[PDB]
Amino acid sequence: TDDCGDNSDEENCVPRECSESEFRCADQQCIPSRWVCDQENDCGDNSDERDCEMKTCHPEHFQCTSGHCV
Amino acid sequence: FLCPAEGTCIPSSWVCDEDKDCSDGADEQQNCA
Amino acid sequence: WKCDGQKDCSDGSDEPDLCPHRFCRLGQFQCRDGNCTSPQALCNARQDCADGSDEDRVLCEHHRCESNEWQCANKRCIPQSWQCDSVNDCLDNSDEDTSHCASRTCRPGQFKCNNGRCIPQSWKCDVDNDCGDYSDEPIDECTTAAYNCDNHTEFSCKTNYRCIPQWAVCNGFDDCRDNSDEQGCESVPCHPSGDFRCANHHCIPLRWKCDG
Amino acid sequence: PKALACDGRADCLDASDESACPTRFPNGTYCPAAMFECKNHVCIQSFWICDGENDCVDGSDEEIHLCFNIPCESPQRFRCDNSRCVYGHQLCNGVDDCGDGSDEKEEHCRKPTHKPCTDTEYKCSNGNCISQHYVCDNVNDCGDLSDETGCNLGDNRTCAENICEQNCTQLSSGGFICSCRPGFKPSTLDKNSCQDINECEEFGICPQSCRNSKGSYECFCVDGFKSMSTHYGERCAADGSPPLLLLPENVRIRKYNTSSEKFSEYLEEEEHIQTIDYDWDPEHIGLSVVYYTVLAQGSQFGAIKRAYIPNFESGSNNPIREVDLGLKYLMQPDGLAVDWVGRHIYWSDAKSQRIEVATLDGRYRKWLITTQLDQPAAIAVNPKLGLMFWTDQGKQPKIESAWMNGEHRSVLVSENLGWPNGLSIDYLNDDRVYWSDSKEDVIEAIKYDGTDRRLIINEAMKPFSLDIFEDKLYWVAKEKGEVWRQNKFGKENKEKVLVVNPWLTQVRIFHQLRYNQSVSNPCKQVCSHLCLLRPGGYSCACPQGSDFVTGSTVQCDAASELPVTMPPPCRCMHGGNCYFDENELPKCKCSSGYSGEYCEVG
Amino acid sequence: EKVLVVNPWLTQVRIFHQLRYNQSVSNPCKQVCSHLCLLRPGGYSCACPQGSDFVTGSTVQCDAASELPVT
Amino acid sequence: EKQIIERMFLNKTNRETIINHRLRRAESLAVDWVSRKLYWLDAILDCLFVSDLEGRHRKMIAQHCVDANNT
Amino acid sequence: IEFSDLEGHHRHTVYDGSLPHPFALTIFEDTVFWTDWNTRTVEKGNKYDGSGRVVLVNTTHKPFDIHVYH
Ligand SMILES: *[C@@H]1O[C@H](CO)[C@@H](O[C@@H]2O[C@H](CO)[C@@H](O[C@@H]3O[C@H](CO[C@H]4O[C@H](CO)[C@@H](O)[C@H](O)[C@@H]4O)[C@@H](O)[C@H](O[C@H]4O[C@H](CO)[C@@H](O)[C@H](O)[C@@H]4O)[C@@H]3O)[C@H](O)[C@H]2NC(C)=O)[C@H](O)[C@H]1NC(C)=O
Ligand SMILES: *[C@@H]1O[C@H](CO)[C@@H](O[C@@H]2O[C@H](CO)[C@@H](O[C@@H]3O[C@H](CO[C@H]4O[C@H](CO)[C@@H](O)[C@H](O)[C@@H]4O)[C@@H](O)[C@H](O[C@H]4O[C@H](CO)[C@@H](O)[C@H](O)[C@@H]4O)[C@@H]3O)[C@H](O)[C@H]2NC(C)=O)[C@H](O)[C@H]1NC(C)=O
Ligand SMILES: *[C@@H]1O[C@H](CO)[C@@H](O[C@@H]2O[C@H](CO)[C@@H](O[C@@H]3O[C@H](CO[C@H]4O[C@H](CO)[C@@H](O)[C@H](O)[C@@H]4O)[C@@H](O)[C@H](O[C@H]4O[C@H](CO)[C@@H](O)[C@H](O)[C@@H]4O)[C@@H]3O)[C@H](O)[C@H]2NC(C)=O)[C@H](O)[C@H]1NC(C)=O
Ligand SMILES: *[C@@H]1O[C@H](CO)[C@@H](O[C@@H]2O[C@H](CO)[C@@H](O)[C@H](O[C@@H]3O[C@H](CO)[C@@H](O)[C@H](O)[C@@H]3O)[C@H]2NC(C)=O)[C@H](O)[C@H]1NC(C)=O
Ligand SMILES: *[C@@H]1O[C@H](CO)[C@@H](O[C@@H]2O[C@H](CO)[C@@H](O[C@@H]3O[C@H](CO)[C@@H](O)[C@H](O)[C@@H]3O)[C@H](O)[C@H]2NC(C)=O)[C@H](O)[C@H]1NC(C)=O
Ligand SMILES: *[C@@H]1O[C@H](CO)[C@@H](O[C@@H]2O[C@H](CO)[C@@H](O[C@@H]3O[C@H](CO)[C@@H](O)[C@H](O)[C@@H]3O)[C@H](O)[C@H]2NC(C)=O)[C@H](O)[C@H]1NC(C)=O
Ligand SMILES: *[C@@H]1O[C@H](CO)[C@@H](O[C@@H]2O[C@H](CO)[C@@H](O[C@@H]3O[C@H](CO)[C@@H](O)[C@H](O)[C@@H]3O)[C@H](O)[C@H]2NC(C)=O)[C@H](O)[C@H]1NC(C)=O
Ligand SMILES: *[C@@H]1O[C@H](CO)[C@@H](O)[C@H](O)[C@H]1NC(C)=O
Ligand SMILES: *[C@@H]1O[C@H](CO)[C@@H](O)[C@H](O)[C@H]1NC(C)=O
Ligand SMILES: *[C@@H]1O[C@H](CO)[C@@H](O)[C@H](O)[C@H]1NC(C)=O
Ligand SMILES: *[C@H]1O[C@H](CO)[C@H](O)[C@H](O)[C@H]1NC(C)=O
Ligand SMILES: *[C@H]1O[C@H](CO)[C@H](O)[C@H](O)[C@H]1NC(C)=O
Ligand SMILES: *[C@H]1O[C@H](CO)[C@H](O)[C@H](O)[C@H]1NC(C)=O
Ligand SMILES: [Ca+2]
Ligand SMILES: [Ca+2]
Ligand SMILES: [Ca+2]
Ligand SMILES: [Ca+2]
Ligand SMILES: [Ca+2]
Ligand SMILES: [Ca+2]
Ligand SMILES: [Ca+2]
Ligand SMILES: [Ca+2]
Ligand SMILES: [Ca+2]
Ligand SMILES: [Ca+2]
Ligand SMILES: [Ca+2]
Ligand SMILES: [Ca+2]
Ligand SMILES: [Ca+2]
Ligand SMILES: [Ca+2]
Repeated sequence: TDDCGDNSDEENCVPRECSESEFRCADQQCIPSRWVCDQENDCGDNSDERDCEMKTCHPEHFQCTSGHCV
Repeated sequence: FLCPAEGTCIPSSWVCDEDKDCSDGADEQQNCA
Repeated sequence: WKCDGQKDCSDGSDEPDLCPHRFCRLGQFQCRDGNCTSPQALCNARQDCADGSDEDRVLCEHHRCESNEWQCANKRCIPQSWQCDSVNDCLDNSDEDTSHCASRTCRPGQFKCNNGRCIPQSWKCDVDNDCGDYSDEPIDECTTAAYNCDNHTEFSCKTNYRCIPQWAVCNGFDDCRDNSDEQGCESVPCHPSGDFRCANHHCIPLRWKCDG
Repeated sequence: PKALACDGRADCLDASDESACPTRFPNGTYCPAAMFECKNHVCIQSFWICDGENDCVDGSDEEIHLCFNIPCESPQRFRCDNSRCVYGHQLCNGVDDCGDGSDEKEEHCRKPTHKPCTDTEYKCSNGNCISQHYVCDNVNDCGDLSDETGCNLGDNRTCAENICEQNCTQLSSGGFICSCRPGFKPSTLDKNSCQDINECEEFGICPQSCRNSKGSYECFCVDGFKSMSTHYGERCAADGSPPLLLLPENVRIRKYNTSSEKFSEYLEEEEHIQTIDYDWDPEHIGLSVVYYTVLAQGSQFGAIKRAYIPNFESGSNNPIREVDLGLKYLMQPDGLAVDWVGRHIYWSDAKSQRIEVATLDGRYRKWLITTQLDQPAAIAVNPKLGLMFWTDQGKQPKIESAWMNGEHRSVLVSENLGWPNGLSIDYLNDDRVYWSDSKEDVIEAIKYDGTDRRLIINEAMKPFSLDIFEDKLYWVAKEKGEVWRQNKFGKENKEKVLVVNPWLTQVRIFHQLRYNQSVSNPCKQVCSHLCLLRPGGYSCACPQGSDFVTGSTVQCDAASELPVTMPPPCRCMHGGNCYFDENELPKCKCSSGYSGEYCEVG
Repeated sequence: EKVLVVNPWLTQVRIFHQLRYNQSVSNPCKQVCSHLCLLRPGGYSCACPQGSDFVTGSTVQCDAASELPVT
Repeated sequence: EKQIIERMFLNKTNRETIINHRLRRAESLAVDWVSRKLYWLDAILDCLFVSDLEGRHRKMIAQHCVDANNT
Repeated sequence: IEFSDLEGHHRHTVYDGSLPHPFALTIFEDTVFWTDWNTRTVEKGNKYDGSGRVVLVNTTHKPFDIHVYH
């Protein structure tokens, strides 16, 4: 986000490393891993909401026939 | 002489004459060894 | 300069009545058959005119050149530093002749190698093998007190006895042959007003900003 | 500068500094007798007369009546048959400098005999005809390290006693100097014995093949190609209908006749098409199937879609109906390849960093390569070799090869590469692979094992894709939006084919010979789900997220899905209009002069 | 409403029809000027080619030489 | 850039070129108001020249080294 | 900037190494004037201690060989 007004902070910028419990969208953005396959477009391009039946999810969830988790 | 790399059957007069007749040259390196 | 458009002499003998047609432009030698060539073509032993008049005996008999050049017995002039370098700058190897390259002396201010090269006096004891015979680098003598760097202006290399001027420090080029002068340029501060700091820690003159 | 006015030389570009001046001499001449006088008062050196250079800006230098009478000499200036003495450098320079192509014809070119040796000369290596006295003087006079061949001293010898194999020369003091007869080279040991050359090995010797023989070679066109000779030389022409180009843009895919030069519409109204590939005439119905990728747009996933293509002549008479394979979760499907033999489709996804395989109907998805891919692009497959090849155009570019089953992955080229965006294989020249760069913008080819790297085309204006067919290599300059062509071995020069759009993302050549149809499927129906290929055989595999049944290697615990059939296509030919009834089956409103259910009867 | 889609090389759309411009508009110029007869509100105005001026304030004749029409 | 030495009056007239030959690389010049002589340095020939203000009678007055040690 | 007796004795620094890149200098009355390459400026100040330093002008091109005409 811009915090200067002339956007000089967000320039010459390399995307940060995602930490242990984050997931990295195709556009190099980091989101909480809980948000993958939760039925919401959290990356903005649905990069989080795919291959969902090819993985399991945290034991407190129920997994849909389509592999999404609630 | 059938050299394995092609499956062709060249005349036996071409064996051990220092000419690489077929691709693998089995008439030189495989027979005259 | 004789027989052209402009009268150069005060007397006017520059342009006599018996003057041939001028076929060439100004400041250019004219061949006897009307061809044109540059003045440097005169008496360089490579015939350039159609008649070879540029190498005529009468013309080249008493040819002389500038103080910064040396003349071979062939009567072709080459820069003074192109003697005794194992390169055939003259045609007849008069520059590289062994009797000459033994007997010759350097012009004032230059050091002589056993090879027969002359070099700048500064080139003596600077690690670089300038003479080819390492005559400019006597290790026993180069490491004595007589060749200490001028501490007002020169920076001393770490791993050898080379001294380089301070303005060569972290300029982005290996000047010490061990990269000593490019170490830790981050600590080097630019002059407060005259320099512009780069993305790297080099300081360049401000006049070089946005020059293209 | 004013000093350059009225001084004989034209110093204005238009010569206007000379074209209006007083007379120079007291008889009205402008120039000395030594110079020529152009009619625009320009002075010019005499020997510049009609040398081909437009010297007088007026053109007075190049009048034919003057040109004919100028003295000339063949090595420096020669008469062209239009009475113009062309400059000798301009013979065979690549340009018709005179208007009949005399200064380009081969007869004054080449060599009549190439200065052949007599008894007074010496052959040296292979024709360096200097005088004979080089014979075994123990000096490398020829320059080529072949001046001394044999050369074993001793006066009382002649090799007619069978000391050397063939074609000696008499040594004055050693009996034999024995250079090899043409088509042979001397062996290291026993140099008197000559080894036959292998002329099939040398790159680009013939359009398709070769047959090494005793001191000679013979080359031929393989099955399906006919021998033809161009003005240059050999061409193996493909039989059947002429090859087509398929041009995918972000909105449509366009067909092109490379023989007729007319476009065809094909698929339209689509959006975000990236790469295509086809499968030639599976059902023998006379219609191939074209597969194409679709990118993710906005917040929506892409697709892989397939549709029929008429092999015959059709346009605006057959509506094109595309279908979706149903591969969800697709984002940047940027490499696509169709395996015609095993009936599998391979693709890469640039977002997901992986290579996937599935059937031609989208069933049984399986991941093949999942690790150490940065941006996988431009996959290709060779069932007749059992290898499939992909490029990576990420931060450390590489070209790799692996078995179709997913094993024996290895790196082919990693040295000196930048954005290898496109990839193609020559099935006739040793399965040699081509790829196109975008940073160094070269096109390069290499053997399939990764040996003999060669830079085939230089300064290719940032190529983006390739196809190789019928001895020529086609590519797309992406920015300029032009399709370009060369002889596939890098010889001769480039040539513009046609210009489309900056939206052009690929060129794919469309012909039955592109992908050899007579390759036999190794699978023997013992494998459920996928039956992948490998060098010399097959391999059974399970879909993603399922394993084999324990103690079995041909059966998996996953279920099976029925094949997904094609909708019936519009098969109308010769401009007959397709039609849909209450049954929604495609039928024909056939044109005049033709009969049949569609238009099949003349 | 979307009409059609083409390459991003498209630079302009222009309607090519007779009624786009009133073809029957009368040319007000009276064959006065030696060179240009430009229009102005309710009439015309003569002008010389670039660099050439009117001779002695004739306001119809310029110092420029007249040039043949190109067909 | 032209490798010439010019002169002109301060009222910006009678501009002329006094030296135009063998001026490989001139660096600095000084005009002698007393003896009406012109002194200038050449960096290529490594010399100090002298001439009258009209640019005639050129003479080399220094070359090579200065100190007794030739340092 | 430094000055000395005409025989080279008794040197005194006016500016102690604070000038970017002087090229030519001239004197009149109490004032040194000099042209500076790095800043492309013409500057003046007291000829003995460098006090009252003032920038006179600053040009696009480098200045060379300033002279006081008097
Ligand atoms: C530098 O510029 C000079 C200019 O002179 C060029 O040198 C030669 O220039 C002459 C110009 O005349 C070229 O042509 C020569 O003309 C001579 C005169 O012709 C006589 O015969 C005719 C017959 O109808 C009469 O009308 C006429 O009045 C004369 O009586 C010929 O005699 C020359 O032929 C002989 O001399 C030349 C060398 O000069 C030989 O090469 C010939 O074999 C022959 O012996 C000739 O026709 C002449 O061609 C120019 N020289 C050359 C070698 O080309 C230079 O060419 C130019 N510089 C360069 C490098 O080109
Ligand atoms: C219009 O007017 C011009 C003159 O204003 C004429 O041009 C002259 O033409 C004559 C006749 O051709 C030229 O004279 C001859 O020149 C030859 C070349 O010599 C050149 O080089 C020498 C040495 O530098 C110069 O002295 C000379 O001027 C030339 O530049 C000579 O070789 C000729 O002499 C030869 O013949 C005589 C016999 O006649 C012998 O005795 C000699 O030994 C020698 O072999 C002769 O001198 C004259 O040079 C031309 N000048 C120019 C400027 O071109 C035009 O011809 C004329 N045109 C018309 C249409 O009338
Ligand atoms: C890309 O562009 C090329 C060139 O335009 C197309 O190829 C042509 O396609 C047409 C249409 O099919 C072909 O026309 C057919 O020609 C047959 C005879 O051809 C032979 O003899 C001629 C003699 O000049 C040769 O030129 C030619 O090479 C062949 O040797 C006719 O027999 C066909 O009509 C007759 O037979 C049919 C049989 O069913 C009857 O139904 C008809 O009533 C009639 O009796 C027909 O006219 C033409 O030959 C092709 N030429 C070439 C150079 O190949 C490609 O098809 C096109 N491809 C695409 C998809 O765009
Ligand atoms: C295109 O331009 C033509 C003119 O070339 C227009 O026709 C004329 O338009 C004017 C202005 O609207 C009308 O007055 C004209 O009608 C007649 O004008 C005379 C005066 O000249 C009156 O006395 C008549 O009573 C009558 O009103 C009309 N006719 C002409 C040829 O002068 C035309 O409208 C225009 N059309 C379009 C499609 O824009
Ligand atoms: C298209 O692919 C097929 C093979 O996939 C090619 O046909 C094959 O051609 C070769 C060479 O003529 C044949 O090899 C020969 O086999 C016989 C034994 O059958 C052997 O005695 C010979 O020495 C030789 O090895 C091969 O049999 C043949 N395959 C079949 C089944 O026909 C075809 O030529 C390819 N076309 C092109 C243009 O690539
Ligand atoms: C550089 O600039 C200075 C200052 O602008 C110029 O000085 C000026 O020189 C002119 C001519 O000598 C002087 O004009 C004279 O003024 C007197 C008094 O008004 C008048 O009686 C004369 O007829 C004449 O017009 C002007 O006063 C003088 N200005 C100053 C401030 O001294 C100088 O000429 C310029 N130098 C060059 C080479 O251009
Ligand atoms: C060129 O400059 C050098 C270096 O300044 C001059 O060398 C000087 O030479 C003299 C005589 O050799 C040296 O004096 C010597 O001092 C030692 C004691 O330190 C004594 O044992 C010797 O007998 C002798 O007196 C002097 O030290 C030296 N210069 C310095 C300052 O070290 C040389 O004179 C100059 N030009 C010439 C003639 O080469
Ligand atoms: C080094 O510099 C100091 C000044 O800081 C000076 O007094 C001394 O003489 C210099 N020594 C050398 C080696 O020149
Ligand atoms: C030697 O070579 C020539 C061709 O240069 C050939 O005609 C001749 O038959 C050869 N001689 C022998 C003995 O093979
Ligand atoms: C020098 O440039 C500055 C802008 O950085 C400007 O304010 C100043 O007026 C200039 N100097 C003069 C007095 O010309
Ligand atoms: C299923 O996926 C979840 C994702 O949170 C965990 O990685 C879990 O351990 C997985 N379980 C299996 C058996 O793969
Ligand atoms: C070399 O130096 C000697 C003195 O030692 C002479 O001055 C001679 O003229 C010099 N020669 C050259 C070529 O400079
Ligand atoms: C051309 O100029 C020359 C100069 O000598 C003569 O005056 C000559 O008479 C002029 N005109 C003609 C027509 O020759
Ligand atoms: Ca989500
Ligand atoms: Ca053999
Ligand atoms: Ca002169
Ligand atoms: Ca010469
Ligand atoms: Ca030399
Ligand atoms: Ca050295
Ligand atoms: Ca440095
Ligand atoms: Ca810069
Ligand atoms: Ca001119
Ligand atoms: Ca010409
Ligand atoms: Ca030519
Ligand atoms: Ca020899
Ligand atoms: Ca052979
Ligand atoms: Ca110098």
